[PDB]
Amino acid sequence: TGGILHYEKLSKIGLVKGVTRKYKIKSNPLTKDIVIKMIPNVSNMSQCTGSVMENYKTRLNGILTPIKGALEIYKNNTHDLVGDVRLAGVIMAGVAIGIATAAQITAGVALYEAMKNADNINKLKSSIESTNEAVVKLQETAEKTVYVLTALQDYINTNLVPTIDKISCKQTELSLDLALSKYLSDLLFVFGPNLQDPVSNSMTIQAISQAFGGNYETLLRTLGYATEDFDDLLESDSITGQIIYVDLSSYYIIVRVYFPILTEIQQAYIQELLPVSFNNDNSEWISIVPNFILVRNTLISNIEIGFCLITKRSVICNQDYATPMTNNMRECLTGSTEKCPRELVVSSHVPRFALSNGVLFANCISVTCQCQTTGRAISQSGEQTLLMIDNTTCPTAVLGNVIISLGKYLGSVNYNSEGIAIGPPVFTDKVDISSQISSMNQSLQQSKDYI
Amino acid sequence: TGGILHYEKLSKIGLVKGVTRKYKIKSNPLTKDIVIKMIPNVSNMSQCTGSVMENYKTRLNGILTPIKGALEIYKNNTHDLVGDVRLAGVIMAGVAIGIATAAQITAGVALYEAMKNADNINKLKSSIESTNEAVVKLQETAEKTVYVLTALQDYINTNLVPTIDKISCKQTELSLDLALSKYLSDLLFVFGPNLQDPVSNSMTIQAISQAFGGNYETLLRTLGYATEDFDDLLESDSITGQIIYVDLSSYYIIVRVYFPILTEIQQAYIQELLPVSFNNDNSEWISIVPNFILVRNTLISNIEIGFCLITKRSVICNQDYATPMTNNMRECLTGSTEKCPRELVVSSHVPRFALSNGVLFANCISVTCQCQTTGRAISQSGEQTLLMIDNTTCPTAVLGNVIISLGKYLGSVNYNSEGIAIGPPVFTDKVDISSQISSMNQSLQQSKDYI
Amino acid sequence: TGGILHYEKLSKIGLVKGVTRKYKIKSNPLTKDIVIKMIPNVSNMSQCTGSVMENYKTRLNGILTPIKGALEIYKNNTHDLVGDVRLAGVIMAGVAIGIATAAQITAGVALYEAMKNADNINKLKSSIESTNEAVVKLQETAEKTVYVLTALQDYINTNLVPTIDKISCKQTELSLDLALSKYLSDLLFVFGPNLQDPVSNSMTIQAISQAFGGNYETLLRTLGYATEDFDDLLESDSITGQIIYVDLSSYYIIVRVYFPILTEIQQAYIQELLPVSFNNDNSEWISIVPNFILVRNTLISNIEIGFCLITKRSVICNQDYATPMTNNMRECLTGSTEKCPRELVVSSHVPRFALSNGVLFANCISVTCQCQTTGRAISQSGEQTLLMIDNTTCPTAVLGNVIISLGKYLGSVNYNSEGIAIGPPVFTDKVDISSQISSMNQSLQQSKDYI
Amino acid sequence: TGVMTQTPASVEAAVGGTVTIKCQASQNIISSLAWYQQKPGQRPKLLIYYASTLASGVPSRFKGSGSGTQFTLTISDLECADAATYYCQSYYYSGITYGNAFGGGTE
Ligand SMILES: *[C@@H]1O[C@H](CO)[C@@H](O[C@@H]2O[C@H](CO)[C@@H](O)[C@H](O)[C@H]2NC(C)=O)[C@H](O)[C@H]1NC(C)=O
Ligand SMILES: *[C@@H]1O[C@H](CO)[C@@H](O[C@@H]2O[C@H](CO)[C@@H](O)[C@H](O)[C@H]2NC(C)=O)[C@H](O)[C@H]1NC(C)=O
Ligand SMILES: *[C@@H]1O[C@H](CO)[C@@H](O[C@@H]2O[C@H](CO)[C@@H](O)[C@H](O)[C@H]2NC(C)=O)[C@H](O)[C@H]1NC(C)=O
Ligand SMILES: *[C@@H]1O[C@H](CO)[C@@H](O)[C@H](O)[C@H]1NC(C)=O
Ligand SMILES: *[C@@H]1O[C@H](CO)[C@@H](O)[C@H](O)[C@H]1NC(C)=O
Ligand SMILES: *[C@@H]1O[C@H](CO)[C@@H](O)[C@H](O)[C@H]1NC(C)=O
Ligand SMILES: *[C@@H]1O[C@H](CO)[C@@H](O)[C@H](O)[C@H]1NC(C)=O
Ligand SMILES: *[C@@H]1O[C@H](CO)[C@@H](O)[C@H](O)[C@H]1NC(C)=O
Ligand SMILES: *[C@@H]1O[C@H](CO)[C@@H](O)[C@H](O)[C@H]1NC(C)=O
Ligand SMILES: *[C@@H]1O[C@H](CO)[C@@H](O)[C@H](O)[C@H]1NC(C)=O
Ligand SMILES: *[C@@H]1O[C@H](CO)[C@@H](O)[C@H](O)[C@H]1NC(C)=O
Ligand SMILES: *[C@@H]1O[C@H](CO)[C@@H](O)[C@H](O)[C@H]1NC(C)=O
Repeated sequence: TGGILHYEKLSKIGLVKGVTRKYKIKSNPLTKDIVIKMIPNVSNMSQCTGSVMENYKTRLNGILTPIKGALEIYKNNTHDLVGDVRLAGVIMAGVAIGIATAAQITAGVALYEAMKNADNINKLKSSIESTNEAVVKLQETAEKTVYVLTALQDYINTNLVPTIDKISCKQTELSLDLALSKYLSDLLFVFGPNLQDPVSNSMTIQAISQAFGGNYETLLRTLGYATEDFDDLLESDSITGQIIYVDLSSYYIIVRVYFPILTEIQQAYIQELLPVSFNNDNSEWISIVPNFILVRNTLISNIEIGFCLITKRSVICNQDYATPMTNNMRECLTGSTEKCPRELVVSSHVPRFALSNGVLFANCISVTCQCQTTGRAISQSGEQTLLMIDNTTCPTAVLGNVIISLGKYLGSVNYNSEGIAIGPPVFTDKVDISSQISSMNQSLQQSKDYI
Repeated sequence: TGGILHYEKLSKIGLVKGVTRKYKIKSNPLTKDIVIKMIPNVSNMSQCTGSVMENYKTRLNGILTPIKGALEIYKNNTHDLVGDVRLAGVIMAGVAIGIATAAQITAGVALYEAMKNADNINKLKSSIESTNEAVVKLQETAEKTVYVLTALQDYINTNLVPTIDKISCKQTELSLDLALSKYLSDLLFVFGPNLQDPVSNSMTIQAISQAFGGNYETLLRTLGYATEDFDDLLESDSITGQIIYVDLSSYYIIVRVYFPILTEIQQAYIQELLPVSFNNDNSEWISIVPNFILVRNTLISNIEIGFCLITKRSVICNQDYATPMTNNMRECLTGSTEKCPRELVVSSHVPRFALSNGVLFANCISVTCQCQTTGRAISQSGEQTLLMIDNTTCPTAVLGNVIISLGKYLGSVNYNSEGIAIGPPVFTDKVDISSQISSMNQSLQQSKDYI
Repeated sequence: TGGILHYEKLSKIGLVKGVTRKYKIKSNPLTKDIVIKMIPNVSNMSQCTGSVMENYKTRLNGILTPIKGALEIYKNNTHDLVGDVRLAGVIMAGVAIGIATAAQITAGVALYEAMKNADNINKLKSSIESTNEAVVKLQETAEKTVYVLTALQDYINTNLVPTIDKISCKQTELSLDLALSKYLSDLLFVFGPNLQDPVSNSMTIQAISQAFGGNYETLLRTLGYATEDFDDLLESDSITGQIIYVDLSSYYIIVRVYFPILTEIQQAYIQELLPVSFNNDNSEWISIVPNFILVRNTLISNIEIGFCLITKRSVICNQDYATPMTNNMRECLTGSTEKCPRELVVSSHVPRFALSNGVLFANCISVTCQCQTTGRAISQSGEQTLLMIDNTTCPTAVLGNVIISLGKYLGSVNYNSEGIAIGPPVFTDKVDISSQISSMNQSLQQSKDYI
Repeated sequence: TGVMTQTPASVEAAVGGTVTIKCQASQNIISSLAWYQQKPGQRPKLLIYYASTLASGVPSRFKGSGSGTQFTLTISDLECADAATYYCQSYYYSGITYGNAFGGGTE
């Protein structure tokens, strides 16, 4: 990968070089459809249903109607003109849509492309209503085998029908109503008013699976998805689903699962820095610097790691989360250590040493550094910020109660003797940031008034 | 509603006008009480209870005693003097309370007002202990019918008593203990030490319902609440509950559900802006501007949307989340585009076009704009930031792989020819913000020292 | 504790003195090991297992192998040399580890110290596989009694084996597969790729217990932990666990529970301030000041309360969350009220009074203050920011619809007559902060160019 | 591995008496044992599964018992038609432990 971050000076200010990870972003989704029945089949226990199913149908219609209307806004205003060489796609009625983001319009296009297999699936509507199992497979001509997941059907089959003899009909009815109400309470967080834009393929499959009790493993394995990065795609929020049909009469929905593949971003890596407190002016400090730096084509940029999955080998993201970096931060990472700010360390617990390439970088003023080989203590003067400990100084070091053997440092032979220029101190607290801004306005105004 | 945001200039800097939503805030709550029994009735399986129920009682008392003491602090120090014309309410012992916020004192008043129906309900204490069903209705004189929800009672009735014949007594006892322990593990997140101030009606009913397994739908439908905005009130955290009584001997609690109604805030709307990247100086940029602006009585203010429910028609909030706006941001939204900052776009994925009133606003340098009607490409020069595409330029536009028909723009006829003044660039990263602040202090100090 | 915050001036700017809490931090953990079997024993229903168990074993091995490899990286590179007087611990191969933080190396040391009891437990491997109960106790020589929790074993024993007669073998097989898949869906959030560093004792026991369905109460009570601060330790994220062994052949893991004790930080308290809107220049304002201040050895510092548990008596944290404070904020808390910024109040709902030591501090311009004793209204002039109401002015005050009796104020007798200097106004919105920074750079640059 | 020590190899008992067969497993099989009847020149006939449960249509005089390592098979009110070779088999399947073997047999 190479070095463009001037890691020696950075190590002197408490930023120890960490692991270098690859950059992987989702792409090329594989689309599969699946039916989710939101109402269980209670035919085998119909005597104890009472009016519970009617109330549940009313409530579920109240929940489902807005989703159907939102999808219909694009379905009604998307027209497939007779294909020819002049046009290669379908037209969207911009005046009819009125206001829409780019992603919403692309999702409407995806909904159209779904409509074909959605119509094919809906030919089996009578069979979908007749299903009485949690997972069922539908075949008619060995074409696009339709899978159907039914909510609470396993509970009806394994917990209520078997105990129908053992408990009273009113008890069974109350238990059924309780099960449906709990299902609605858990499903509301995902499919209630919180779902504002159903015309979007950005919702994760884990959220989509709340209609099926959150058993997204069954949903994904039923469709037959299999990959080495199954868990990596799942945890990075890269496997998404889109509602493509809602049936208010039969109370079932069809979702389209978008299953992408991870692609290594060429000529790009993500370098991590391990923060370590360093001593300066009889005080402890921490460099306020990006702990994760994105380099692509030898271009330094910040990255919104929080939305990415970090593994030991690479950084997996469902989109490009690169952000710009101010020129002063880039100049400090470039090697101008006086450009990186620092912050006072007042907490009793903060990382005070780290290990990179078998070499230690310890604040031997805060911690007790001892050399197990020589049996004498390792002391650090006040003029030096950090201490580099390696095979030349100490083959076997003792930091607190950990005994670690070391390698050989590959930097300057006089690392502990050279020293560097410390940056400025800062305060990162929120109200403190507001206070600093305000005091700055007052100072600037006093200077302008003097001018 | 009218226009006071100068949307044309804003569109030129990548802020496209979005949907205009109403402002709705909760008010006028409807109060209903309900009993929640935290201990199930195991009389029908008493032989296999062992000592499990005693251990559970001890643990539940340990959990419940702090709540009872916190409520008693206000109950003991709230006195209802004999009503007359001189005083119309009850008196709070300020010296005895010592330190309290305004909301806490108002919640103490609400607790007093609850105490009447709480005493009425507690007359049925012997009946509450005798209940062996998950949901039960108590009637004695057709006055204030008391509803009682019992935790784990459905599990006792449908899963342990029916299988008592099939499995050993030790197996049943272990299963019961496991059920109680799981109930405690899930209930602790809401009713444990995390609940610091039980004298408050600010806790949502969804959190309150964790004592009843989180089945807030059953809790709400049992009391008989029904409204068009049931889901809107639920998802906006506007339906709240307050513990008004704790019984340590019988291990049940009484909660008062506050069910408000949404009220449209008159002469107020909330305008949304759709961010779109615009090109300037061979670079891509995004305006750092409030995406949601609150206007009330033609007064522009920021809003903390994050705590509100956004629907397609309106913005629903459980309080007024308006915040002040600096005068420079208000002047830019007013029409001084040089006052809105911008930020460099380095990510491969960022919105580069949007659709408002059937008219497109596309960065045709980043994306490929083609006119399906004329069959020729739509090109954008470097001097222009965005491109407005409408019926005069292109009846049917092609953005990437989406084909959208357009309307007619109602702004300046020479929109693409006029141009505007770009603001200043900024960097919004956290450590970058600290670095910018510090470099500012250094520059200001150098200038002051020169002075 | 004493007073060093100049609470009178602070009260005049809307910061009312609140509760004073102790400072408690975890320490001295008590280590106990426990086995968690991730695969249930299905021997009593083997006829209906089909190939479900093989698929589940494959998936669980795919999940578990990375954890085993990560632990082996430290296990293979940790050597226990023959103990003597020269060395008192074990050596870590720094070159072999390569890159590691201090916490990761200490966790590797803890893993070594676990390895002894881990080897003792693994002597009972054949017995662990044979367990068919949810919770089981293993004894062989009354030495280190091994406890074993098995996932889904209670479901196999109470819900599938009892109903094996009642439903078909295919129905039972589907129900078993569904149970295993739901267990994997819920377990993946904690033990999937999200768990990057298994060599760490920083993961809470509640997260660890997801392998046992999140029933951490059963896990903790089985090991026999008991303390007054059980709930306080639990909710403050102070009880942690560490995976110390993974068996890919038998599909079980051994975790080491770290159970600490809370220790009161001597000569340290945490003072809270209750924000109240105060009137100035025909406008409402809120002081932008730390609501929680940490004082230790009479040294004022900020604190990251968000990661701590706040109780009425004390503040409980799993580490020292102290942060530095800028000198201007410390000077304002010291008593220089012109150093604390303020922010405009535009929201209809904001705290406008508070109660401290039986004395009221009310914005009687925003709220209606009336004296129940004299029967006349309590008016506040425009020159005064807040109003102090006590026994000298009003024995029984009426704020809105709350009637509260008051004590006597112990500050200056002419509190309402003295007045103080208001600080500067600020804007705390994010995009507003960026705008303010940018306008500052422009002003500073214009001044420098004039120079 | 898994092995089954079945005793005795052969046994004599008069009509109307009771005979006891025993099967020993090298490992715990948790009540997952079956008992079969086989007459010469014929396919085996299932008698008992899960050590205690009697197969449908099997006379009640065949009684199985046991758990873990030790199991017994008792035939009361002996008839002439009961003369055959009797086998036991383990079908243990916890999920992670595999124990399958046939008994040596008892004539
Ligand atoms: C920084 O200080 C200046 C002081 O001049 C503020 O500028 C003006 O502030 C006065 C104060 O009442 C207003 O009346 C004016 O409208 C402001 N603008 C102009 C053009 O004079 C400025 O607002 C302060 N900014 C911050 C972020 O603190
Ligand atoms: C901005 O820079 C000034 C430089 O004068 C800082 O001011 C003082 O900083 C020195 C540095 O050691 C302290 O000793 C003084 O106590 C500070 N105050 C006074 C009144 O002289 C100032 O702290 C810096 N502020 C920020 C936010 O960076
Ligand atoms: C604040 O304004 C100054 C104006 O000089 C910015 O400084 C330089 O900005 C120009 C603008 O194109 C760059 O070409 C230079 O590279 C910058 N640095 C130097 C050393 O001249 C400065 O970047 C601005 N900073 C912020 C945070 O707004
Ligand atoms: C419904 O009941 C019939 C008869 O009892 C049974 O054959 C069938 O398997 C049952 N179906 C389900 C899904 O429980
Ligand atoms: C969409 O079209 C169908 C059929 O014409 C109609 O029933 C439905 O109401 C329409 N929806 C909208 C939102 O216009
Ligand atoms: C120090 O570490 C280097 C790096 O592996 C090694 O080559 C060298 O032999 C070591 N020297 C010692 C242990 O004296
Ligand atoms: C308790 O048992 C009796 C007798 O078996 C039965 O009549 C009653 O319905 C049972 N009650 C519950 C709540 O299970
Ligand atoms: C409240 O009063 C009751 C009855 O006098 C008493 O038992 C209880 O301890 C009191 N609680 C407090 C917090 O004073
Ligand atoms: C362009 O759109 C406007 C707005 O609806 C419409 O009135 C006009 O006829 C359109 N012109 C075309 C399509 O040529
Ligand atoms: C397994 O089945 C046997 C025989 O039916 C029974 O004795 C034993 O208790 C069962 N064990 C479990 C764990 O269900
Ligand atoms: C650790 O050592 C064992 C035994 O030598 C080996 O099987 C395993 O692959 C090693 N793991 C690593 C990560 O080196
Ligand atoms: C006011 O409160 C103080 C504090 O308790 C008390 O000592 C004094 O008697 C009170 N005066 C009244 C109520 O007149």
